[PDB]
Amino acid sequence: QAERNTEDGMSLIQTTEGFLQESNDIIQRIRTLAIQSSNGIYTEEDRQMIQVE
Amino acid sequence: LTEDQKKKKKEIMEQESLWKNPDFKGYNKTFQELHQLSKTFANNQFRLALSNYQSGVNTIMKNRDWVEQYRKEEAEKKRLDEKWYWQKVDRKAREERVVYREKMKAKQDALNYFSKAINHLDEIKNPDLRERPEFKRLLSDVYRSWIMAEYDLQNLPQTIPILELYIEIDDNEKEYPAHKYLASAYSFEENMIKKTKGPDDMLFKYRYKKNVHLLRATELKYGKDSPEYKHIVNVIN
Amino acid sequence: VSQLIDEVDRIASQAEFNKMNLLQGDFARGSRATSMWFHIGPNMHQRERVFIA
Amino acid sequence: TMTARSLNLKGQSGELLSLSTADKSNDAIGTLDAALTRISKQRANLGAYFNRL
Amino acid sequence: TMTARSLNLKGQSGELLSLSTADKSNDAIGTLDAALTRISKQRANLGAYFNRL
Repeated sequence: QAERNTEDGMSLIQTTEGFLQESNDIIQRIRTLAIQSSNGIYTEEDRQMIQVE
Repeated sequence: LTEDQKKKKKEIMEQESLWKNPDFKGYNKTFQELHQLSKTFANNQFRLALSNYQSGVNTIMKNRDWVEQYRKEEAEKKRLDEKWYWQKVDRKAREERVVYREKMKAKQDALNYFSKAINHLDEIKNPDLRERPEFKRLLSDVYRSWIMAEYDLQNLPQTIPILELYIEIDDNEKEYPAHKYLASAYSFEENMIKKTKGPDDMLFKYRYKKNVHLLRATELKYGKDSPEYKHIVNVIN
Repeated sequence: VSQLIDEVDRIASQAEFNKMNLLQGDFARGSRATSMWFHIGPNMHQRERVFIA
Repeated sequence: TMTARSLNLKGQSGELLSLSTADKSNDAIGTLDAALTRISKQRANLGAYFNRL
Repeated sequence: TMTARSLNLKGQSGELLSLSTADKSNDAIGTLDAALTRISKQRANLGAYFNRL
């Protein structure tokens, strides 16, 4: 049963991790968008469109 | 002059000093008098409220020192690609941006601190304590720095609810700068309606409030039925 | 010549790119100071200078 | 984790319909590295944890 | 969206067989920029929406 407990823990951890892959892929996408936003000739109107995303 | 005009002259100068842009002697004086009051008050939530307010002004004071240092460091750079008029114009404008953007962040941090000072004052529930001269002065000083932090960055519409809360406290309504800033901020809002072709009800609302505080500032500094009072009344009527 | 002079003032006035006016007196500031800041590298402090009038 | 896991910068310089703006572009970029760094390495903790199990 | 999404100008000064005319040409041009701008940005929001899904 202790072995089972160890394994059930693995599933919790993997579930948690999957939500973190989603979350980190999000940051990487935000970073891509942040770089575009940091372009001083990229306009305020266009920056609003990026901020939607 | 009359005894009241001499008294008035003294008071207007003290009020102009009260609203002076912050510096190191005024910072010391302002916090020393605010330190006097919280001492007598002996209230942990007021103690915290003052701690947060002072941290807010410290953000502003640290920024003012940064702004001189930044401009200094830029002035001391040799700029080889700045031989044409447009090149100097660009680099000047970019300097103003970094100063403005950093001042904007310093203002936002300072207002988070002022908001915390107010949130702690909100926790003083006893009406016998809220009516204390100690309580009212700090709440006034928090609002004043909040007004000034926004004013310096041209965020005039935002200054109105804070100026209005300010003048409701312990005879602040008799302060000439408070009415001058209200009148100026209302004037801005009137102009916004005229430029954006907004509704007439708001045009007249803002115009009315400009004229009320214009006339009241005039009355307070020059006196009722003075050549200056009579003039503003005749323009409004 | 007179029309050529006016034509210059008109070129300067209406010469837009991406709805930005690149020649008339909207520099160094208009309603906002937004002008030609370029972000050339992937990180900040990788920028270049453009004005013209 | 939640959006307040990092300096959760909202909006961007210019005219907005919100009451918030991002901070110094260079720090905003640094912030996204901080966000990614803090969360990605936490995944490493779960990764390492899985290996423990 | 519908035709009344922008200032829906029809006809033009002079003799017509309709009972409507366009307004100041310069503003009519500005209006069509508004029309095109408003819809493209709405598409951009949907575009961004697709990426969310």
